Amino acid sequence: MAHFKEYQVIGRRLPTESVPEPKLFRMRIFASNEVIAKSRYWYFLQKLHKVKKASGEIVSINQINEAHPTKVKNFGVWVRYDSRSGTHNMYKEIRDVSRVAAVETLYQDMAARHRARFRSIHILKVAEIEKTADVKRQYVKQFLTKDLKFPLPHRVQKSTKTFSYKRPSTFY
Amino acid sequence: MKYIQTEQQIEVPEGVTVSIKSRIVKVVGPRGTLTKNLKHIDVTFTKVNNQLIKVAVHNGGRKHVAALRTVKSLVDNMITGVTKGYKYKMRYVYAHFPINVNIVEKDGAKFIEVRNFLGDKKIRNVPVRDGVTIEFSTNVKDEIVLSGNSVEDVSQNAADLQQICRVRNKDIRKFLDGIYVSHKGFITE
Amino acid sequence: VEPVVVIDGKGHLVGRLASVVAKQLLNGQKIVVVRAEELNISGEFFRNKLKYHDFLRKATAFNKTRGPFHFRAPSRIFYKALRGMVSHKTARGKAALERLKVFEGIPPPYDKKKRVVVPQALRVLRLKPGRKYTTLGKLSTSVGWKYEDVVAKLEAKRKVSSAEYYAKKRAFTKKVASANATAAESDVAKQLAALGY
Amino acid sequence: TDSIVKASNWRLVEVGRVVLIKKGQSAGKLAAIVEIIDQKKVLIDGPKAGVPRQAINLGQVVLTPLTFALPRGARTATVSKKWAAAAVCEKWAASSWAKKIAQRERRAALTDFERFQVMVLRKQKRYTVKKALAKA
Amino acid sequence: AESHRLYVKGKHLSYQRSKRVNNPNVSLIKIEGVATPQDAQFYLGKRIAYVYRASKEVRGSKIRVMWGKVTRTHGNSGVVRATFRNNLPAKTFGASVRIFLYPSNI
RNA sequence: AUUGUUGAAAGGGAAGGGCAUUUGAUCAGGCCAGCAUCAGUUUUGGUGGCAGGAUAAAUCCAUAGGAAUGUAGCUUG
RNA sequence: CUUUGCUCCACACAAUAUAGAUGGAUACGAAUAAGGCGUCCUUGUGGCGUCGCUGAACCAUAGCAGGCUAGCAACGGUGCACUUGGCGGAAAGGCCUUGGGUGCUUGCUGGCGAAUUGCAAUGUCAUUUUGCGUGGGGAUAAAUCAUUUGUAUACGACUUAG
Ligand SMILES: [Mg+2]
Ligand SMILES: [Mg+2]
Ligand SMILES: [Mg+2]
Repeated sequence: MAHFKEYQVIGRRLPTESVPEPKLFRMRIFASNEVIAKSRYWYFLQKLHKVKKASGEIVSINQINEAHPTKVKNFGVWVRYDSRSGTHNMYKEIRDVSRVAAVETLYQDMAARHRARFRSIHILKVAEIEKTADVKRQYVKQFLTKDLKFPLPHRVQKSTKTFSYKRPSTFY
Repeated sequence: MKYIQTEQQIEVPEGVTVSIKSRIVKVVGPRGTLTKNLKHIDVTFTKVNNQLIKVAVHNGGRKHVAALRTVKSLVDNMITGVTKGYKYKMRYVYAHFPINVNIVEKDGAKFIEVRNFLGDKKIRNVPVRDGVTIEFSTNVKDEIVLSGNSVEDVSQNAADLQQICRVRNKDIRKFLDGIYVSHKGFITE
Repeated sequence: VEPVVVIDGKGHLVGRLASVVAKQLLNGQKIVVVRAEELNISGEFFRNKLKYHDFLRKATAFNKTRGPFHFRAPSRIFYKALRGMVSHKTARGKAALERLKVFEGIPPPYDKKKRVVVPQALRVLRLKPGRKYTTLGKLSTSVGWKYEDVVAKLEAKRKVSSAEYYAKKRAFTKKVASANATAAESDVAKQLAALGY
Repeated sequence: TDSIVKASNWRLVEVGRVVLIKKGQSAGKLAAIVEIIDQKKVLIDGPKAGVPRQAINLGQVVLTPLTFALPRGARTATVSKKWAAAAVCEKWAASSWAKKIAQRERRAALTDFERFQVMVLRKQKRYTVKKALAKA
Repeated sequence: AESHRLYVKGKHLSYQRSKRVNNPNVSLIKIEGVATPQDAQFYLGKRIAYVYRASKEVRGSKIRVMWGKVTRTHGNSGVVRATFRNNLPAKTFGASVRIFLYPSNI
């Protein structure tokens, strides 16, 4: 995809004479633009309800910004995806400052570790884990210890020139 | 998963003095001195006090972190060796032909010579690594005792001796002859 | 910038160094590489030995003098890597390779000249720490190079002479840096500090 | 006698560590680390310099030797209060690192006439220095 | 002084080209000290000379010149394109050229 | 066609050809450039005014409630 | 030992033609989960201090492409030729050093010159190779064919002798 935005998309079946005010359905959709967000909205509505873009209408599309975009949060993320063989559910945890940053990481991860492309993935739910006891993954838990410090050994400074007149130091 | 920090402790006892610089460890105790190059591993040693060295890995994978406890053991064994020392005992085993072991010199070298192994006319020779000390116990029949500061030198020298007496072209379940390690331990207990 | 550049091969990766040298020569810069025996290759020794053996298998079946020729010396292994990154059958490529010299150790006249490094090819800046690597002198010896010990003897001698040179310059650099410090707190020095000097 | 292990005396990514931003639109400015996101990302904030509170890849930053006391996840006003109390700006300006950055900037700014004046002054300083090396 | 130079040093690297077709009508020049297209913008329009020597004196000299101008930047690393009144000969790949400071906009 | 001599030139497992220019030789009938102000096409910068959205979200300020990776204080060891 | 042939050096004068001068290739070694420099002392895998975060440096750099002159202050810097002693064999063919000589000095202060190349044109300052002529030194052979040998041989070649 790209750098993600999150969108509220609200749709409905078109009014009939019989049903003049159909029920409104809402989704939160992560997508890089509105055009893709609308496409995903129909993609999912058609899996759930008897409706399709032809027989329906988008009533609203609104970007949802992060409430506190410089608070560090621990997100739980539930995912469905297709392997080569089958289909699997997965819970992963991601530490970031926004839902949109968490999802970018999620998508990059699933690509790295499971070779799952965007087309193969459904984000079922994304939710801030309110309490540190409820974090279930060691790879997140280790960033939640008291007075966390750590060095960055073996620093490599990128050179502008091809030649250097002294051997470099990797100190920091 | 890369672990942010893993850490082991090395307990230095009273008599011994550990110097470490660019991962070249010198230990010095009553029984003498051992050194060990560890430049093949990225670890960080740190002195808590005179009685405690910490060794740590930062941002390490599973394989890297496995090395850390190895490093602890290798340095701990250096310390054990230069206080308590190491002493491996080996028994001779034979149905018929008495294995005949004794120390010789080939140009001021030192060599464990093994004669009559399964009645062989071949004379087997095993160098004595520097810093290992051989002695034949009197109380126990057919027992050689290797001993030294360095467990790596001691233990390898015993293996050198165990292996020279391997039996060929025979069923080794029956032909159990050999010189086997019976006891690994310390000099002072 | 310099009319000749002398690269100390030590601690550099064969391919990454080759790629930079090749480009420099094609752009008309004379280069000299020294200490080709101290050059590294990523991958454990055994792997790199196996690769060299695969290369030794290749020969013109009907007459082995028709090549390929399997040079064993460190300098010539480096030269092979380079020759492959230059269009060496053209006149432009022949000209480019005339602008290059490679040596084991640091012979005269280059023993008394500044040696640069190439950070984009340094092993210590490029390999992930923990990854295993070959040193090219060891590799060369294993596949039939005969002068590892001679180069080592000659390099030990050069480094004795070089350490004495350095000890003298380090002494003269004190006298200078001392005399520059007394020059501070003069009007001229304070004026210079205004203008960034 | 005494054991003697060395050290390796690293700058630590920690809350309160001051950093010099190297890449981007805040490049050259200082900022404190406020929280650690993961091994590569941290939340920084540079109220004094006008670095906005932000998550940043540690690759875009250089850890400095300066650190000051700061609670984890302190908001910008708190960062700003503790920064000025701790005198982080002046501690930085006293460093050889900061002075070199300044010098490089000063030399870059020189007029052609100023470059000429510099040559004339260096010739003067050289005269007296080389006279002193002759005696001693 | 020791120095008398009022030009920047460059090297003729290549003709403009794809993988397997060159275009001698445009040359590529690496200017010393220019590492980005932003910096290279300064040199656009500046006159370039390739100076070279010949055996036969013509019009009271044995030095000859091919004049060109820098036209636009090339790539991300401060190489520039240049065009000469007559195209530079291919023998000069690797040769030095002189980028003058005129026509000036300082 | 093929050959001799002379002259000129090139030649690391063919030669020859295309585009381009260097060099040499040769040759017929204004030639080659620089700056300014414009026009056509285009490329790359600087900078100004506006509109929208949760009339951005935030930061910030005020206020109510909360807890912990629990600050002060306190109590033990 | 006669076309005065050969060679080296200095100096002109021609040609030659450049894979590409245009202030300076500016010398520790080793490590990189570590080092450099300074300093102190019990000289150590020592204590203390300091540096890095690139050479964006350092050195050089003003004068008719750099003229002609007068002073001041230092006795320093630097070029050239000549000397002293030493070190360098990896491809040393270079590094260092003594001494005096002779220039120059922009460390500081003066005087005179520069125009018309006409508003730019490389606007010619480098480096090879070879010839040729002057002066000064220096040296005074071989190989091949033909003959001959048979340890050699298709022919060349090889190995012998004169
Ligand atoms: Mg059998
Ligand atoms: Mg062979
Ligand atoms: Mg226009």
